[PDB]
Amino acid sequence: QGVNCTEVNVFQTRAGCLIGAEYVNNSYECDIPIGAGICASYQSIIAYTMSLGAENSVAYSNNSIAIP
Amino acid sequence: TNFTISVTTEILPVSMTKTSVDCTMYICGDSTECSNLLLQYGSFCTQLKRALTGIAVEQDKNTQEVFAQVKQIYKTPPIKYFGGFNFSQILPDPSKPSKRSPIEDLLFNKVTNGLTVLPPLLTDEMIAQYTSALLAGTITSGWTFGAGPALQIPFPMQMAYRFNGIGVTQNVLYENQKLIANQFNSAIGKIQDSLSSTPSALGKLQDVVNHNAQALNTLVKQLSSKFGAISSVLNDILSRLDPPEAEVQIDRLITGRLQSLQTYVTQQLIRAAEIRASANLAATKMSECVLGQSKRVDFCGKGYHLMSFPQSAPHGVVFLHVTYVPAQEKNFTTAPAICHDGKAHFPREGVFVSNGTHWFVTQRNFYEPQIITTDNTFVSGNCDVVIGIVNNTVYDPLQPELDS
Amino acid sequence: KQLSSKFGAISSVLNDILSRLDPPEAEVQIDRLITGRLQSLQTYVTQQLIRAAEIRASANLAATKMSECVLGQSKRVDFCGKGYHLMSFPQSAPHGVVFLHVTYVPAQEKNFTTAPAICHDGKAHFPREGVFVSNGTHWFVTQRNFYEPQIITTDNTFVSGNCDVVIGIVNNTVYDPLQPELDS
Amino acid sequence: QIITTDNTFVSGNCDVVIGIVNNTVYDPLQPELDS
Amino acid sequence: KQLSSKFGAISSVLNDILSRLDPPEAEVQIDRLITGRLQSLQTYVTQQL
Ligand SMILES: *[C@@H]1O[C@H](CO)[C@@H](O[C@@H]2O[C@H](CO)[C@@H](O)[C@H](O)[C@H]2NC(C)=O)[C@H](O)[C@H]1NC(C)=O
Ligand SMILES: *[C@@H]1O[C@H](CO)[C@@H](O[C@@H]2O[C@H](CO)[C@@H](O)[C@H](O)[C@H]2NC(C)=O)[C@H](O)[C@H]1NC(C)=O
Ligand SMILES: *[C@@H]1O[C@H](CO)[C@@H](O[C@@H]2O[C@H](CO)[C@@H](O)[C@H](O)[C@H]2NC(C)=O)[C@H](O)[C@H]1NC(C)=O
Ligand SMILES: *[C@@H]1O[C@H](CO)[C@@H](O)[C@H](O)[C@H]1NC(C)=O
Ligand SMILES: *[C@@H]1O[C@H](CO)[C@@H](O)[C@H](O)[C@H]1NC(C)=O
Ligand SMILES: *[C@@H]1O[C@H](CO)[C@@H](O)[C@H](O)[C@H]1NC(C)=O
Ligand SMILES: *[C@@H]1O[C@H](CO)[C@@H](O)[C@H](O)[C@H]1NC(C)=O
Ligand SMILES: *[C@@H]1O[C@H](CO)[C@@H](O)[C@H](O)[C@H]1NC(C)=O
Repeated sequence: QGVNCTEVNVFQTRAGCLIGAEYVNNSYECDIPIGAGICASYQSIIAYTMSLGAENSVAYSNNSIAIP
Repeated sequence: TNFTISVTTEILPVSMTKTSVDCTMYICGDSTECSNLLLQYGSFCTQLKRALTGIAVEQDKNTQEVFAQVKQIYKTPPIKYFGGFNFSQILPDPSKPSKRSPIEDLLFNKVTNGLTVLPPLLTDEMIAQYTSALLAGTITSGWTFGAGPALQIPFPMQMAYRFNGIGVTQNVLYENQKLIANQFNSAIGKIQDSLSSTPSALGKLQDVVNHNAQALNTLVKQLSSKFGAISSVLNDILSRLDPPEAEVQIDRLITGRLQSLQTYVTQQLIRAAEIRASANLAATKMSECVLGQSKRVDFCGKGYHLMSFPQSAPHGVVFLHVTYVPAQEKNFTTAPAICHDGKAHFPREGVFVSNGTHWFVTQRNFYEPQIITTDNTFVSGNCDVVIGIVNNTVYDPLQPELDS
Repeated sequence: KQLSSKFGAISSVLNDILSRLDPPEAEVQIDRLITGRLQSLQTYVTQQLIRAAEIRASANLAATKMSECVLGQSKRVDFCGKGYHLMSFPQSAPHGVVFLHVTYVPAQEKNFTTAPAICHDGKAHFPREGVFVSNGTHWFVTQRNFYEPQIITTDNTFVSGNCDVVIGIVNNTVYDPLQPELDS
Repeated sequence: QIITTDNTFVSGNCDVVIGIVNNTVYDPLQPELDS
Repeated sequence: KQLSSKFGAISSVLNDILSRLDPPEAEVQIDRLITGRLQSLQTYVTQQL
């Protein structure tokens, strides 16, 4: 917790540093909270940035409508 | 006979700064005699640690449940034309690299041993993205996106629906769309100018940040208290005094520090409970006054509710309520019913309004006089049982329709 | 577990101290044990009171939820279930309650072309409760939450204003049902 | 009230509604067009 | 009601305990007394909050 571990796979976060887990470029949905949006899970134990959700882009037209 | 839209902003705190303490580090630090003596008191550290971790979990849940109300991040279209409505002061600007709105930047610029600070799970960027996604969903999809899939609904269509939802029929907006757009732009400009005009506007967030920091302070300041002992230094008493006397002095110091720590834990628990209640109220307002239209009067803004927009704010949130104030009134003379051919007549949805000579029917919130016609009136009973009736004629289209 | 703590005394067992020590020193031993256990009991009472206040707040919220979602229908969005709320079932739970929200969730959206109003014979037309929806050739009205096309008829459309102040209008005829009725 | 076309709206056909009954409906302007 | 309690001291009166007893033990006795009174005030403030 908040220790720059230069005197003790090592990854550095804003909440401290994590030892024993790697980093993933892509983002998954997490269930274990850490802090500063860097979640960890078990697919070995991997650490990744949080998924904000589905990146759904909706269109818009001042002349159009959608009815279910 | 006229309407003026006023924008009112309210501030509700969401989550305060998580705080974790260490028992041996704050109480003893380095003296092993204090560490040996602390075991005589029993389990008075695990309870405090569990309490502070539960508080941190509750605050993380509080700051998660107020913003993560959608499962899809909605993207604002690159075009910024919605029918004359300038929406530039609250949408994110790509020029600033922090993805910050001018309102968000203005409100962010107006907010300033053994005590570690746990950073929140949600920093400013993800909550800014959440507020941007909710703003996009409420500007391009109406209130439908809070129920199921988002449907492409135009902004004039959704504001006409919101006008129809407060009992005003949709025959008043489209005649003066430029006027209402100019009024909305002027309201946004004046609320942007007056948001930072007074330093007491952002009262609650500044108050809770002040209370917290000072709280930690007072907890730090108790280390320099003698507590009835010779000195307030652990190494000074042990290396100078007779060890039976040092036992009593360290016992008094440790029980005073434990009382101070328990008082701080109780104060933090009370503050966290109040913050949780305020976060529940803010979540109710977020799930009601943003994801839909609320018919509760004086619940979101001073006036009839139309829509509201969320803005990200550190450790809190500020709402931008858009109200409906029908100023510049003008009075007339009325009657509860109209007598015609021995039978009473009643308005379907409006009220019979007379300007002195003739009679008209109009809506309950706007002066739009219409001729009395049998299509929007119904008959019931006779003319005798009803009181306050007047004698007048009613227009019927079949009389000129049949002979033509 | 706080009973086994010595609290700085000779021993945690009270009977051993009371049968082992004279009252000149048993007085201060009893005093230390009494004040330690009293402080522990005060902490326990404070935590119990805070937890009971939390339970009272949660129970008041649940009572409001069952009063506004079981005894009736609540029109506000996303209070009882994710979507349009119809009604709910209460269920008995040990030390709690569990609701069964029945939600109305639309699906299978379809693209359509709309217009705010239709101008006909110099006067614009506005619907009672629907919206003008066109599939490409003709124009129909339908409700806001389901697709049900109907012919443009003068009973569900009213006139207001002229054809100039309204913007985004389209040109289409309006079917008057009285004209073929009077022709028979 | 007498069931008329002013307070009723037509939809669908008489083949799918469960529990529908046989009844004629009053229509307005019926002694009006012939007089 | 808690103001007039002995709190494990010799007496509960300031003038009775600051005159008869010697100051090396009267200081400790009045320290225990004011500690108990401060605990009572903290508890009363807790229920008030
Ligand atoms: C809406 O109004 C705001 C405020 O005037 C406009 O923002 C200005 O944009 C111009 C051009 O980029 C800048 O030179 C100003 O400095 C901006 N002012 C502020 C304080 O934002 C915005 O462009 C307008 N948007 C629309 C849609 O008209
Ligand atoms: C509408 O016209 C009727 C016509 O009868 C009025 O009824 C009469 O009112 C006068 C004055 O109150 C009475 O002296 C008569 O006895 C009433 N006759 C009947 C048959 O009612 C009625 O008052 C008029 N109402 C209004 C508001 O003008
Ligand atoms: C839009 O909907 C209308 C209504 O169904 C369609 O019009 C029908 O077209 C079929 C195809 O020839 C005809 O058999 C029907 O008689 C038409 N209906 C009426 C009431 O005349 C129209 O084709 C649809 N347009 C598109 C592009 O899908
Ligand atoms: C840790 O220390 C090194 C060297 O002092 C520094 O480069 C690095 O930025 C530090 N870590 C963080 C998170 O600041
Ligand atoms: C809205 O209408 C204007 C009319 O000039 C048009 O330029 C703009 O592209 C339209 N936007 C959408 C979303 O259809
Ligand atoms: C209503 O007020 C606005 C400004 O508040 C003004 O421009 C307008 O002329 C007034 N009257 C009408 C009928 O809109
Ligand atoms: C009342 O309104 C009608 C039409 O709106 C008008 O002919 C009449 O002169 C008005 N009467 C007064 C007293 O203004
Ligand atoms: C409707 O049209 C938009 C833009 O043309 C498109 O992005 C969207 O997928 C369409 N919806 C459906 C259901 O085809």
